Amino acid sequence: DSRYTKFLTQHYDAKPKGRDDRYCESMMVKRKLTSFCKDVNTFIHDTKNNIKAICGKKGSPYGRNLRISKSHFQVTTCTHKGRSPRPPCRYRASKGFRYIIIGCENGWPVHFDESFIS
Amino acid sequence: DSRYTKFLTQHYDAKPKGRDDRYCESMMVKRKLTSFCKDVNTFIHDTKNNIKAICGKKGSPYGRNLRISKSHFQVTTCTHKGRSPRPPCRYRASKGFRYIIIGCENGWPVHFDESFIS
Ligand SMILES: [Zn+2]
Ligand SMILES: [Zn+2]
Repeated sequence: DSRYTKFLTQHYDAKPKGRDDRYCESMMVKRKLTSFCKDVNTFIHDTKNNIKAICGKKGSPYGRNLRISKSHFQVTTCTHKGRSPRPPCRYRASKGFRYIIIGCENGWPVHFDESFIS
Repeated sequence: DSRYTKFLTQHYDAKPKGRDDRYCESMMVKRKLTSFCKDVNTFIHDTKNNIKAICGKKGSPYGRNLRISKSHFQVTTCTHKGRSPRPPCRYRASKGFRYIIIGCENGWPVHFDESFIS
């Protein structure tokens, strides 16, 4: 599954190396998100099985093509902190344990909604 | 100023047409931010003079190359709400009146920091 694999590349990191700003700066490069300095990207620290389950009965519909998780997930959200959109890109990390919203297609996670949840 | 003009294209809208989801969807296209569905982008509803002043004495240093405004600004933050990164792109709007963080170069606004402020 192409879109599922792309989602994993962008958002899945089961054993994160530190969850700090350096982690974000390294991972944004390693996962190919710095062609321009992408402003927001969240890495999820949990199993692929648990993330995928959000697209089934362990998620709730959250408007068209979105599902919100019924369970909290450990996450690290990387946000751009520089003045230039050209790499190298500087990031701040924000750790969280919260419900997450994902875009689903035919039972598979294909996107991560990066908007604010409170 | 090329980078200043780019900033204005991306972030300046003095008389916004409605500040709702449709506003976001229209403006993200009009301001050329939907080649892929950019996940977050804020439009500022104030004068160019007031925004620029953030890069001077009406801002405070907020870490390298960033300044936080001393005054609140009316803003509409557009966030992607779809499962696909390919246009057409669907958005939600979030209106705010808050301090804003911008990236400055030689006294000119050149970037908008899209991270969470509380
Ligand atoms: Zn940026
Ligand atoms: Zn998106």
